Amino acid sequence: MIKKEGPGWRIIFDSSRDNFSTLIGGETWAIELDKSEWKILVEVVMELCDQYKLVKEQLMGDEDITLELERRPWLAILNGDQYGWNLRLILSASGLFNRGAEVYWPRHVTNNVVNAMRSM
Amino acid sequence: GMIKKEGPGWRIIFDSSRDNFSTLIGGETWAIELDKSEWKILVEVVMELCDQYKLVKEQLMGDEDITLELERRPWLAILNGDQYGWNLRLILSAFNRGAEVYWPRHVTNNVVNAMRSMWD
Ligand SMILES: [Cl-]
Repeated sequence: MIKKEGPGWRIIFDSSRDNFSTLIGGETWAIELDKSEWKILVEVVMELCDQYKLVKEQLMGDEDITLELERRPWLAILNGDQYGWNLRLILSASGLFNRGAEVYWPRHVTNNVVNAMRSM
Repeated sequence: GMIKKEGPGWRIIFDSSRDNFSTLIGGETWAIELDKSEWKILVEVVMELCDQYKLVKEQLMGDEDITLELERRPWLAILNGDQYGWNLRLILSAFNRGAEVYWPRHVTNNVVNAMRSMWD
């Protein structure tokens, strides 16, 4: 199909699926997403990561930062320091099939995930 | 209202105000919401695997392991263990959103105990 992956993460797109055509995964979880959800997720994550990369330049030592960005149906929560960041994602439920979910990628793995998203 | 049970590495939550996705199951890095039909089957599948493992477990010597897989749509569950414990991989098929989740050794026993006692 169309697959990008590495230690602790994966992104898979399957065009034969008329609805849940994208899969995102971490080390112990994976969830399917519809085209709308996927589009908004990439937008949110790219913005939050861009915000983090710019602001991390003023962090002294092991000073931490927490950033959140919400764009329905997603709430993205970033926690990091000048050396890395983790990301918790809360997907609010919608309609009959779009169950809610909460997922998380740890420090360092996040950079690999956003690079994959960015290329897609 | 809400009934929640939680411990290191897991949680289960029932929210009586939700019309559809009224149950949440969680691991350390993930959570997914479930509808009542999915919850009922999940518990029956896990209880069936857990009981079978408990029997097999008394013939397991040293490092001897067992793998038990059970599919009862929409769930496919895979139990891997030895005489000291077991982990559990769950695949939830999509046409509700698909997902895959995992609980490690020792955590599984607590999850099972919570499943068995949700209403006491
Ligand atoms: Cl609902």
